Formats: sequence, C-alpha cells, structure tokens
Amino acid sequence: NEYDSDITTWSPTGRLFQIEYANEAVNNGSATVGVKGKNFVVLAALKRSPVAELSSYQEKVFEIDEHVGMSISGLVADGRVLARYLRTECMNYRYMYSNGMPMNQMADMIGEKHQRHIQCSGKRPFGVGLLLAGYDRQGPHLYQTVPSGDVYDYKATAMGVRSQASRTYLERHFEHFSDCTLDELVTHALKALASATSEGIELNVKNTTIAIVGKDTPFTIFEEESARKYLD
Amino acid sequence: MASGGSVIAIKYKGGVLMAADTLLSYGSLAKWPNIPRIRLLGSHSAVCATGSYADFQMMAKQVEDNIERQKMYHNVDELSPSEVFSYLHRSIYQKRCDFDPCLCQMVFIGVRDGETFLAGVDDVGTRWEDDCIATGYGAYIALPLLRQALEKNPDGLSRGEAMRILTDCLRVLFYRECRAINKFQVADAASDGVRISEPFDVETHWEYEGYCFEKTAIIR
Repeated sequence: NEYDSDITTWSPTGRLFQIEYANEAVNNGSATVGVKGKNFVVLAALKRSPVAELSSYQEKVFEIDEHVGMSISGLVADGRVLARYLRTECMNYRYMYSNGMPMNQMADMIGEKHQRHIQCSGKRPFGVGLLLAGYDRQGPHLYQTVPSGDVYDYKATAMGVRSQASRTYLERHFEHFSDCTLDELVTHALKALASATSEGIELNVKNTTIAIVGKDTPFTIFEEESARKYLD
Repeated sequence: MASGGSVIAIKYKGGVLMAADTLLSYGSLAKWPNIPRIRLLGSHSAVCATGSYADFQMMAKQVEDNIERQKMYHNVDELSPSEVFSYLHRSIYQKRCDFDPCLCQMVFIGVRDGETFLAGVDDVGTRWEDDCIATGYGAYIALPLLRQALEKNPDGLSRGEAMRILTDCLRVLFYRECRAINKFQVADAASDGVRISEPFDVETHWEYEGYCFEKTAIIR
C-alpha cells in the first residue's frame, strides 16, 4: 500500500488510510457505553480486571466541567490531551459567560480539534474515541467522536472492543430510554456494557466505572459505595 | 469624545426599564440630539452607556456579534442576559488590563423567562446588580430617588409606578445635568423581549415665584 504512510495522502479510491488506522486504535480500546434518557446520560466503561490479587487503574472516564464529562477508548494519552483541551475550553467559556459551555458547541469544537490533526504533515489523528455526556439548557446530550473528526449525536452507543454486541443490545432497548428512570438507564448501560465482556468475565465494582450527568446532577464518576448499589 | 450622559434603570414587577437622553455631547457642545443610545443585544437584552460613545459602539458591536454567531453557528440557545452581561464585563475588564479601557459605564438589562436582570459595569470592570442602577449624573441625582421608590414599594413597583418615577428622575436630570436634553428613550424589557420607546419629553417647571427677575437679581 503506497498510500497508507501519511495523513496527507489520499489513496486513489479517495480514502485516508492513516485515518482508518487511527480508527483501529479506537476499535481496540476497552469498551464503553453511553445512554441518554430524558434527563440523564449514563456512561459505563469497562476497565481492566484484576490479574489475580493484582490491580491496575487507568483513568478512562474524565469529568470536564460540572455539566459534562467523557469516556475514552483508544490511545489513552490522546484522551488526556483531548481532556486537557476540553477542560480548558470549558473553563474559558465558563469564565466568560458564567455558565457551562453548551454541548452542541463543545461537540463542534472537539470535532474541529480533530480536523486540525488530519490535514497537515506531522500532525497525526487522535487515536482515541470519546463519549461525551453532558447536560445543558437543551437537555442531555451524548456524543461519540472519532479520529476522523466526525461527531455523532447519539441516543445510545458504545465503542471499543466487542462493542458491536453492546450496540446490538442497545438497538433493542434504546427506543425506551427517553421514558426510563435513572436506575433503568444505568441498568441498561451495564447490561449493554456486559454484552462486551470476554466469555465468563462479569461486571463488578473493580472492572467498571459509571458516570452520570443530568438535571440537577453534575457529572459524577461513581466510586465504590454508590457503584455497588447499581452493579447487583 | 462624543459622549453620552446618564442612563437610569429600574426593575418593576415583570420587567426592567432603562432610560436615556438621546444626546451625544462633545465636551460642552450638544452635538447630536437624535442619537439612539440604547441598543438591543440579542433577543432579551439591551444596553446603554454613559461615557465614550466610540468605546460603547465598538464594545456593543463585539457583544452583538458574539451573541449572534454563537447562536447561528451552533444549534444552541441564545445566551441569557446574565451570560451576555458576563461576557461584556469580562470584555471590559480585559481592556482595562491592556490599558486600553472601554471608557464607559454601562447599564444592561434583560429578561428571559420572566427572570429579569439589571446590572451596571464600569470602565475598570466593576460590576453590580441591583433593582435600580444609574450611571453618570444619574448615579448622583436619580439613584436616590429610585432607591427611595423601591424602599416605599418593597413588593416591587408596577410598570406605571416605575415609569412614573423614571420620568421624575429624567426631569430632574434634565434640570441639573448640564449636558442633557429633554428628549429620552426608554427601553422596556419584559417576557416578550425588549422594546425601545419612541423619543419623548418630560414637562418642566420654570415658573416658581422665586425664579422671577426681581428675586434673583443680585442688586436692588
């Protein structure tokens, strides 16, 4: 393939292989799901599950401002860059307007940042997918983003490894989510997140994060007390 | 150095009124008496400045544009009044930090969803919110009167009472502020958005017996 070595090179069929390859980074990260109810958005991310008595945190999920936060999959270090960027843009915005940056504007931004890295020599695509969940005057939002710079506004979604099955699950149930309560949204997320576990692993408080955000509920990653409630 | 004189504002039950003379002066010279000094910002707010009109005009353009673009370019709700006011205040402050101050005091009003907003910002980035606000000589002459009307009606003023007291102050500013004219506009912010009145004048009294030639004569 003479055309897959540079982000500035179209292939003769009109593809950009470096961007399709950055996508692979995302398809190979740990699964994450998000779902969007009437008033709430739930992110649930698979972490990495103990190697016997022998743990391992990585920060997948990030708060970004009171009203928004995100879950990443793929190259974690790109995650952090994007997280730093979003955090900073949200503080500038809140500094200026004394209110949270609205999600449709933040999705516009995160997508422009990506595009800035798929058109010039020696920049490269972010190898990270985001679920961005947030709540504003227009209600809850859930965006998926991808290396290509696209930003999808979803009702539910998942990404990462084996997350095709999470998407099969979500496709059955997603039309109800607008009526569900926060507890059933969380149930639905966890269920979907579990359709993405390998064989005989199951969800528990130490291989699963849950974040929620919504009306009168700042974005909140769940710790071991509140998580346990939902995981049984 | 075209400059605008006082602005005054008061909250009533339902809205906010802001009033200003339609005059720009250049030093002592009354230069243009037909200037619409109040300016709408977005769908819910209006702003008016005392001080350098040029500064005002550049600042108000910056804010109008920011509002319009934020909304046209993203599928987002227009900025609230507090948000616009916040923006304007930070803008004004940034300019005082660059030693390029926006040399106006401004009053800002806005209403959205029957929440009202009335604030003042000054060249250095002071900002404050109150049930009445004034700038220029408004702040020396009218605030005391407006304040007095809000002490007396602690349940809030009606629109008519508010407009009665605003008008009383315009008249007083007319008498005691040198650089003024008896032509005013009043913006009214309510639910519906903001309307600016057509220019109007207030009745003046000049025929007190003590103003007569014989009494005010220095030499008998």
